Amino acid sequence: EKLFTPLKVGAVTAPNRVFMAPLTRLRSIEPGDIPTPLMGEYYRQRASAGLIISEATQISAQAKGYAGAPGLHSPEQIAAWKKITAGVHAEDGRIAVQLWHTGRLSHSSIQPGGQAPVSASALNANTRTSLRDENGNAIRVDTTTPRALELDEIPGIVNDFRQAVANAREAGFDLVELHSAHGYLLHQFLSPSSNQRTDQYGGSVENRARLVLEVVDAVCNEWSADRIGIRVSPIGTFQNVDNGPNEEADALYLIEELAKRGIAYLHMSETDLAGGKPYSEAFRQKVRERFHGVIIGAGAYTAEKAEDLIGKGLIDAVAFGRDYIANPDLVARLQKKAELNPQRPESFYGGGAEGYTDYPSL
Ligand SMILES: Cc1cc2nc3c(=O)[nH]c(=O)nc-3n(C[C@H](O)[C@H](O)[C@H](O)COP(=O)(O)O)c2cc1C
Repeated sequence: EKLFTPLKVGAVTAPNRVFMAPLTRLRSIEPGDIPTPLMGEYYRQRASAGLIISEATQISAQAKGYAGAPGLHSPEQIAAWKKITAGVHAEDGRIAVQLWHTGRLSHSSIQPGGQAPVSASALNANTRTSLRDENGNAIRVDTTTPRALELDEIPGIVNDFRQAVANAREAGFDLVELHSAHGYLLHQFLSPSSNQRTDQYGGSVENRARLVLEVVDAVCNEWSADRIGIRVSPIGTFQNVDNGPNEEADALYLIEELAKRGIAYLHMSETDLAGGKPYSEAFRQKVRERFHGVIIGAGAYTAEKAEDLIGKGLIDAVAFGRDYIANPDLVARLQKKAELNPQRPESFYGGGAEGYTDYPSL
């Protein structure tokens, strides 16, 4: 049973291959987008994971797209995350921070100055984000049409990722995961659907990948390549952002470039919750031969599917999302073949301890 064997993930050694996927839970304090001791307890409960990957976390105030999502840009955010990572370490866990900029998947009412959010191009996401009502409860609101970033603004985006990585290292995270998936800002540049630019950041796949590779380079230089992972969702459609008409070839180009940086891991989000066609074995093989770090697979996995693909040498670890929401001791449950707790989806987003810290261990 390879799932319960160790794995070196860049600078860290995970004791098992059962990872906690990044899960937005929208329970942070406003004003200030501040993580809380409740969040600290939730992560501490899950510290037996081979690796915890945190909820997506803003690199800056401009990055915010969801009310209740935390940041890693302010002194008060850094101080709060320091307590959270210390708690995970006291339980012998390891924790990466997933860092995002939401780009156009946002609303003006939560942006600095109440202005339109930014993106590769001035195209509405045509979906909804989560705000809070006057009682502090989560509500789904249509996205605001973004403004296209000017060329002279792109270095500031890269610097915001760099600074957020400095902050993450200071805050005690073991690794960083760049959120280059699911229709957020980096994916908005990668995708020809959302990126209609005609400068060096749009058009060719090389230009579409330019921003994410500049970010990768900047964060590797700020910390170390063996502390950097990246999440991609490069096959299919995620939150209305497709991967264009040459999605496999474009994915392999990006993966070959990422491999050159010697980063710690590639995390592939294979499907959204509504499902879609499975990755082909041939595509998995093409990814594996191009990337020489850890590959994490995610998206409706079972322990059996994970074991199959680990045993075939195609991936190294699996990230579970909803099963980690509901099972703090998922590792022990999978190892013992125990039943899993029933999930309560109504409390995934927003609220308090109920549906968050009240799922029991075995
Ligand atoms: C409530 C919820 C929140 C999520 N938040 C994030 C997130 O912040 N970042 C991310 O990359 N994926 C996020 N996802 C996707 C999950 O990381 C995971 O890839 C997905 O849940 C599919 O896997 P599963 O079948 O194991 O749940 C979220 C999923 C759910 C259900």
